[PDB]
Amino acid sequence: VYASELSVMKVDMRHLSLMQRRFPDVLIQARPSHFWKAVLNDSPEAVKAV
Amino acid sequence: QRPERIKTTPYLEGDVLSSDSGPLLSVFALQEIMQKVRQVQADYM
Repeated sequence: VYASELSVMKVDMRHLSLMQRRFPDVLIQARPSHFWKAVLNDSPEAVKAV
Repeated sequence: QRPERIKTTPYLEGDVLSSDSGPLLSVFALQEIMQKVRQVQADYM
């Protein structure tokens, strides 16, 4: 279970990290801390607690 | 709000010990200067 929840967290960040180069007019101040905080909110609690 | 005061990893999560401000240290700095001089002059001739 825990090895299959890290895999969802990486595919979510492999595709979110291109949102700034694709849409520069919406994300002018979105530093890469901002898509780190967003995936950790939508992730299960017992995976970040590990 | 600002992108440097945002914490993701819980390494910088500590207990708040005390808080000092702007106009609380400036009066404090003027006290500890004159307290040193009024103590030195009161011990020697």
